[PDB]
Amino acid sequence: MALKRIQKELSDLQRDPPAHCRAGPVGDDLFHWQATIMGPPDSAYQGGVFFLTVHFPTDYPFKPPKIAFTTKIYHPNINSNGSIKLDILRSQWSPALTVSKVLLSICSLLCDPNPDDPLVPDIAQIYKSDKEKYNRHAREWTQKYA
Amino acid sequence: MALKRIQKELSDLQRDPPAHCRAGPVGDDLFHWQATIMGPPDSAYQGGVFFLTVHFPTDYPFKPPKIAFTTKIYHPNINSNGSIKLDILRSQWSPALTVSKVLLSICSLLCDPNPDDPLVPDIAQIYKSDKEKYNRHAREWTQKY
Amino acid sequence: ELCPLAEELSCSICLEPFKEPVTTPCGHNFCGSCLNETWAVQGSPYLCPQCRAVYQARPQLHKNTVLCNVVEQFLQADLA
Amino acid sequence: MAELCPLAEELSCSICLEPFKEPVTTPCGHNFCGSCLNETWAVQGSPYLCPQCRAVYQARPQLHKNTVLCNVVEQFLQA
Amino acid sequence: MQIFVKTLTGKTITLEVEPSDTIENVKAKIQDKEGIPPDQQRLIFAGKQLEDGRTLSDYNIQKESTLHLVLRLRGG
Amino acid sequence: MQIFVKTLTGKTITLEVEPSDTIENVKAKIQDKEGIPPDQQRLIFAGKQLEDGRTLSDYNIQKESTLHLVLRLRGG
Ligand SMILES: [Zn+2]
Ligand SMILES: [Zn+2]
Ligand SMILES: [Zn+2]
Ligand SMILES: [Zn+2]
Repeated sequence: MALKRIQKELSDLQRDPPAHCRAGPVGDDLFHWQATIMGPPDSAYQGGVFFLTVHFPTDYPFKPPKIAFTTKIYHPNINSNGSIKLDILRSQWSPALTVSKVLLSICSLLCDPNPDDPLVPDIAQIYKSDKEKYNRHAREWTQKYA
Repeated sequence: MALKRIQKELSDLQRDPPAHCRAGPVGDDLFHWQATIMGPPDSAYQGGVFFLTVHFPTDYPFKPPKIAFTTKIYHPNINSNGSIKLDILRSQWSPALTVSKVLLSICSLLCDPNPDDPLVPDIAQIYKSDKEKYNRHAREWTQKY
Repeated sequence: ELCPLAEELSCSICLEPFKEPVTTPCGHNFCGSCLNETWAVQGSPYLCPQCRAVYQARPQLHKNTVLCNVVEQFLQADLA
Repeated sequence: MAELCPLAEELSCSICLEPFKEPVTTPCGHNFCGSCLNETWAVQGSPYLCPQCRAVYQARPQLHKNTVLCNVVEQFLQA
Repeated sequence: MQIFVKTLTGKTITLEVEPSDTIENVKAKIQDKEGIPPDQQRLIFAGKQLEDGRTLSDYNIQKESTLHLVLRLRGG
Repeated sequence: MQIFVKTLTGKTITLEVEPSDTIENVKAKIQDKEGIPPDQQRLIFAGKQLEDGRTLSDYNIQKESTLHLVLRLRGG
């Protein structure tokens, strides 16, 4: 049953705050959370603070949670609606994964995108033909959060 | 390694004292054992004491030990040479079996023979056609040994 | 004093001590219910939750009785 | 530390009669030392049978060591 | 009613049964604890094997008795 | 020089390594303790993944550092 797993993840998350994120529910419903992750230290997302939404299904953790950015981010695998096209959030999901592990997995996605099968084609095209222009665009978007 | 497995079996067998089963090396060769099993109560073998010899192979426990009777016994699956035709002593052997379990298995075979695929055909025939005379014959050999 | 043993006997799916655990051929343990519920909501290749080992047919697994007895003895030590 | 004394018999292999050495678990749920089970099945080819329940395996099962069970045996021996 | 069963590995387990329970019912409870199917079990008491379909009372098995478990054998 | 690996289940294990050892060597030691193949391991340090072929000195990983283990992933 889903609620118990969510409760224990939250209590372990409160007992020890991981350095890479901060997560917690929005109100009374623990099936809806708000998370915030920090950008990698040596990248185009330095010092950035990115907010995300976590929505747990009723059959969690046997089905993956729906996770989407609310902060705007320049990335080939994250569209303007904040949707994240990532394998561990669909077919490659494992019930042994925790929200802390997924958020940390999303952190490593920022500096390791897949421009060959992208969610935003024009951003991936810039990444392949001019990575310097890509870095400045991502650096600029982190300063603006828009 | 076989010798450590044999020593651990004997060590547990000294705190085991299983019923109807006694075994242990008489000499200094732990690969050759002397065993005594008691005939099950309320049977043709009741009160009897049967001696057996256990010879462990070099591959023990991955190969079965060679166990044979020295006391003569009246049974369709045990011939006059003490040889025991038992499946767990051959193809149905398991490395998780110990000597205490095998001797106990042999004890339960006395009152549950297999006359249809026998080692002594004529004893099995008396068991098939006249089990009352069979029990009388087996009780006589128990007293005679 | 039984904390390293406690984490080692906790299921990676329900985050609780093992309840009738089963062991995959890849050597990973899960509650019989947790692993059954994982592979019931899907099909296709069945993947191990901890190492993603591929099983084209769903493996038929029975409960790790030794691991059951360990968890049962762990609960007694944790309660007294 | 181990507040558990009867754990010794539960952590002993049914073949070597010693604590488990890199135990593997068969699909039938029985544990053996990695070396003990491989020696059982290198000598017993053809259908491979479990030593504890005689579960039949036509093809030799590919088993990796039960890491949780290795950690329990190690914490038991270090105490 | 409490009885004891010496398992295949020499370990002793405890079962709570009744004289009405058959040998096949006992072998089912042994399967829950040890994971060996009843058709591979051979229970021994007083040097004799216990037949399936018969009850514990038929073999005069009383409280604190000790049954012994070996693997299924076949004489020849 | 000891490092720590935050395994997939949140558990922490200790590894005896050297600054010259590659990530492929580190995943081999992780495989020996957890049973997850290196191709399924994704090690994360300082928010970024650690690629095979590079050493611990290339990623500025020193004494008592903690690596984080997640499952292999790919963007889409
Ligand atoms: Zn579970
Ligand atoms: Zn696995
Ligand atoms: Zn088995
Ligand atoms: Zn062993």
